[PDB]
Amino acid sequence: QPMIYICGECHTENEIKSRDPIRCRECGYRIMYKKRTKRLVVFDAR
Amino acid sequence: MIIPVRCFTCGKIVGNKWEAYLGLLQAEYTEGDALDALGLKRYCCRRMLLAHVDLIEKLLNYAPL
Amino acid sequence: KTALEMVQAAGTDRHCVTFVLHEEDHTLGNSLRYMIMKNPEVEFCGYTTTHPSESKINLRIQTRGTLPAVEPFQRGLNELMNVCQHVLDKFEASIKDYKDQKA
Amino acid sequence: FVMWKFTQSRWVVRKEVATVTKLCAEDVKDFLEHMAVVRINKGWEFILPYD
Amino acid sequence: AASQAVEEMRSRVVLGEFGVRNVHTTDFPGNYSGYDDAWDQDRFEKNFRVDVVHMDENSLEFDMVGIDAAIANAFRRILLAEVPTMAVEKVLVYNNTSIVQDEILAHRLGLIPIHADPRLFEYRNQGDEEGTEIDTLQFRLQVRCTRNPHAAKDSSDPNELYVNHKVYTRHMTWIPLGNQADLFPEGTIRPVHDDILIAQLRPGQEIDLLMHCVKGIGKDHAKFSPVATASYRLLPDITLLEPVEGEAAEELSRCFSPGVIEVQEVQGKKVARVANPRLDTFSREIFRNEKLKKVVRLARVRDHYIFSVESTGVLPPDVLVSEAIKVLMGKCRRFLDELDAVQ
Ligand SMILES: [Zn+2]
Ligand SMILES: [Zn+2]
Repeated sequence: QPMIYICGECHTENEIKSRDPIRCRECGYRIMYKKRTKRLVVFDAR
Repeated sequence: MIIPVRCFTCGKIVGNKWEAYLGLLQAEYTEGDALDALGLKRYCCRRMLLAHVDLIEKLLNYAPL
Repeated sequence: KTALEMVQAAGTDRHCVTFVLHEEDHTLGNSLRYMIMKNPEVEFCGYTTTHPSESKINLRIQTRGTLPAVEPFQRGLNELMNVCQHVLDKFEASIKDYKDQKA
Repeated sequence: FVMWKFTQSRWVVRKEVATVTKLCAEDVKDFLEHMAVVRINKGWEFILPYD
Repeated sequence: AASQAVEEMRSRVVLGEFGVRNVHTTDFPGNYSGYDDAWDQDRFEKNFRVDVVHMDENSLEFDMVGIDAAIANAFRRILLAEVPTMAVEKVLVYNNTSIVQDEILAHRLGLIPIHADPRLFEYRNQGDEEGTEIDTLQFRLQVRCTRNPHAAKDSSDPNELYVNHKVYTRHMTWIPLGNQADLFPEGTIRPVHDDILIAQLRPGQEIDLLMHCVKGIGKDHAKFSPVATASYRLLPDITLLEPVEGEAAEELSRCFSPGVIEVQEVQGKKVARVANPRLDTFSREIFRNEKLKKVVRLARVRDHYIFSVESTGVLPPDVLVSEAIKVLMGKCRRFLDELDAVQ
């Protein structure tokens, strides 16, 4: 199951599995955010 | 952060008059005559445009991209 | 369930009545108060808002003689409706002939 | 380009410089403030008189 | 005399140096001795009139004469709150990567006026979040910002570097439901202003969402108000107690609005007169001049209301005034029907 993250400066989609040291290809930066969900969200204009 | 769409007090549409306002500032116009040319008669919309700070581009400079 | 009558006391005297109007505010209350105060048979007409949170108003009608205080209410409503119809017609005529003379 | 325009004419239009140089507004403002002042109804004038 | 004072009290609203006087409406039966202020439908129909003075798109100005303060205020409040319109309520978000937060973006989208005619729809029932063809509209907003494939080496301005970096409201596309495509000709359903800046983007960021618009009144939320500003003011009538001439007449022309007081040379000397009292805004600068305080009498005509209605562009203001009057009629009819049902 492809778990995808975005690093803080490359902003490239990195697929890392469990228990992997947090890094990124073509960088060495170690802040790895999670992508936005695909589920629909309903908002109120109020 | 960004220019509000509506004026707070009266409710006149002021969101669409922002960038054109900047054009009048990119031109030679002063603040008062530019506001007059934009059609903001009552002082509430003049306060809306005059006192607004455009923080959206400064924040976008820190956007992921 | 919108407008409910409430008599002055348990004796059910028709001279002093309170009409509770629901989902209403100062618009209809003030217009109706103005239109019903002009009735010569009303000693005291007055509307109040029970609380700004809830949308209801209390109009109070107190007549002079033996009027049931519901007849002035209906008369005021009818007069307000007729006035609104007349002003609508006049405003439409003014708009129409202004447009016609513009062209 | 700004200095060449000032050599050609004493008055420089900020919008024309922005259009020609394709630069942002604040960079053009920084360029002009170093050598020019704002004259209303005339644009930007060279800060010093013709010597 | 006493009769003149009574007439001024019941007809004029005088503005003093420190406060206004005769502000309450007083023409009621039994209030005055020599006057029969009982309601007379024929007299009201005779005296009342409407005169349109200026009317362009999204702006109307008209004088109503013979009506009272209560009915004028009722019309103003109905225009401000009780006129139903079309506006965004529901926002369904698919992958909003923009810097603008989702709730802030939804709030901004709600405030955008919609050119749809509210009379052709109905109020959505309680619940029923799905919405049907009759009582909702759908607007698709899908903007993906990306770098311009062809740009200058420097390209300091974001316009040259980027495309779709400013999400204008023209990107909103109406998505017809059911037979709404046939009922509404193309171009009728759209955002009113077409130039409102919704958000600002950078390459990679995307805004994809759907908007459900439902009918609503301005009382529920201010985004439903059709009029930008619906107000009324009493028609001024500046009067000169004694004839003012000389340079003091020019001082008079400078104390009031530029276009209200005019000076004329009847015999080679300047004398001032009231030209257009409508144009005055009552800055009350005549009170600064000590000598000129006692020569003028600023006043408002009680039963002359100049209405200014500046709309947001949902529909022309004349239809707005007609709808306000019809809403007042509908309230009266609803309460009459309730009273008839009770009895
Ligand atoms: Zn990286
Ligand atoms: Zn305003």
